[PDB]
This record gives sequence, structure tokens and C-alpha cells, in this order.
Amino acid sequence: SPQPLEQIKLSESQLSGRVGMIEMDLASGRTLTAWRADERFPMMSTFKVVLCGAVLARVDAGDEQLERKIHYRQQDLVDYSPVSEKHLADGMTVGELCAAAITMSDNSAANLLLATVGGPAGLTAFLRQIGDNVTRLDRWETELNEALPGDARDTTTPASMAATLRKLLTSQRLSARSQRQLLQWMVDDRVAGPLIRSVLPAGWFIADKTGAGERGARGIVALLGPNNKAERIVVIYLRDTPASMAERNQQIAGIGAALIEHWQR
Ligand SMILES: OC[C@H]1O[C@H](O[C@H]2[C@H](O)[C@@H](O)[C@H](OCCCCCCC3CCCCC3)O[C@@H]2CO)[C@H](O)[C@@H](O)[C@@H]1O
Ligand SMILES: *C(=O)[C@@H]1/C=N\C(C(=O)O)=C(\COC(C)=O)CS(=O)(=O)[C@H]1C(=O)OC(C)(C)C
Repeated sequence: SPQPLEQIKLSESQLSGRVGMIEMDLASGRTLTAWRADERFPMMSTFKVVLCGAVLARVDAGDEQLERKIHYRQQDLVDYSPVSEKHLADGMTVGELCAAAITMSDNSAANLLLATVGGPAGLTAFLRQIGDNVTRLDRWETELNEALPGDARDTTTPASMAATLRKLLTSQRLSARSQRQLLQWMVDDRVAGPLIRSVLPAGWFIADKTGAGERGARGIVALLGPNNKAERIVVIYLRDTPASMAERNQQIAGIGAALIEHWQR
């Protein structure tokens, strides 16, 4: 593999699209690699991690309980509700909804949670409260995936998303139990976690949330490290490429390979 930056560049050349990437030490916030780190990319389903950070903040304040059962109706459901469509009769707890959103990318679960935090405007307000002045959510699932060229709606930057994830996971804004819960949801991702593990060398930790949207949009927010440790946050977004999903996946994996082969920097 090339050095990480050279691999990132190669991925742009091959995809004809923009890549944005940060590699950051989880414990300290040291930025190791940055590419288009201040440029905007659609969050797609990666927003669901920040969403459940906002839910957890409400739990910590005594304004929410992960146990609380939410009952909902079939007419509430949007496209791709693998977990939530199973629970029309019995409902789902707030914690189950976050598990479904983060680990299954259940869109209706995400919208049910978004309602509880004041919708897209409420989530954006929460982001501002934790000092992210850049990331914004404007729409609900599934319109937030539109990825229109030049549209600032529903975007983050690699730098802001990495800093925000670090704040949620480590900064004691959330309680110890809540930090542990958010981490565990990412560890438990079923959409990409097992696939990623199948290609990672033995000894490498992964926790993640992935996303995909229109116009080639694709992304991952992850924790990665050797010695079975979540050493670094890695955030990679792709936009405005006509490439197949398989090719987008393989380019992201190629960037991962470059990081793994050149880890000590
Ligand atoms: O010397 C380092 C390693 O080099 C190879 O490992 C390869 C591995 O066989 C391949 O499957 C992976 O693909 C990359 C898979 C990455 C998966 C996605 C990563 C995510 C995680 C963080 C967010 C962005 C991308 O590359 C590594 C590095 O060459 C050897 O197989 C392995 O025995 C050795 O320990
Ligand atoms: C988040 O990025 C997305 C959310 N849900 C979703 C869907 O709306 O269909 C997913 C579909 O997963 C598949 C391929 O079965 C999860 S996802 O991460 O792939 C994503 C998304 O919208 O994906 C596309 C529909 C754009 C492929």
C-alpha cells in the first residue's frame, strides 16, 4: 500500500469524486492525517451516532430513559425499517431504537429518535451545545440522503465529525455509562462491522457506523487500532462519484489498508 495520503489521492483519481478523511488519536485529539477535512460531505446514516449522543445527553439530564417504550404506527414508517416494522404492536424502547438505528441502520428508528430530540433543528442545536458549529441536520430519513451537488443540508466535515465523536465518547459531556453505551452500539454494528472484521488482520479493533446516499455518497465513522484497542477515530466520506457501491467500498478499504501498513506516524 501507498502512504495514507497518497492512497487517499489515488482513490479520488480512481473514483473521480471527492474524498474527505481524518485520522485522529481518540485519547488526545491529535490529528494524524487530514484531507479535505474542512470540506462538506453528506452524513447519510452516520448522523445516527450523533443522534444517539443527543438521546444519551437527555438520559443523563433525567429527561429521557433508555427503558422508555415508544409505541408507533405503520403510517409512521419510512423506507428500510428492518427492526422497527417488527414492533408495531409492542413498541420499542428508546435504547432499542438507538441499537436499531446504529447497528441495523433502521431509518424509522432514527426518525422516532429524532422526534424526541426536537427534530433536525434540535439535533443541530445539540451539536452547537457541544461546540460543533459546522455539522447540521436539516431533514429526516430518507430525504437527508439526497446529496445534491453543492447543497449544505445534512452535512458535516471530516474534522467536525471526528471532533464531535471524540467529544461524545471521551470528554465527560456524557456520563460514564452513556459514553460506554454509545461505544458499545458502534462495536455492535451489524451492517459493516462483521464484514470489516473479516478483512482486518488479527489484533485490530473495529467499531463503526457506515452510510450511503445518492450521487455516490458513502462514508464511515470508525474507531480502529492494533492491540485490540480503539486507538484512533477514522472518518472517511466520499461524494460525487459515479462508481459502483463495490468500488466505493474497496476504495475505503484501500485507505484502511494504507493506515494499517503505515500505522506508526
Ligand atoms: O502487515 C500488516 C498486515 O498486512 C496484511 O493485512 C492486510 C489485510 O490482509 C487486508 O484485508 C487489509 O485490507 C484493508 C481492510 C480495511 C477494512 C476497512 C477499514 C475501515 C476502518 C476505519 C475506517 C476506514 C476504513 O489490509 C491489511 C493491510 O494491508 C496482512 O494480511 C496481515 O497479515 C498483516 O498483519
Ligand atoms: C444510511 O446511510 C442508509 C440508511 N438506510 C438504508 C436504506 O435506506 O436503504 C440502508 C440500506 O442498507 C441496505 C443496502 O440494505 C443502510 S445504508 O447504510 O446502506 C443507507 C442507505 O440509505 O443506503 C442506500 C439505500 C443509499 C443504498
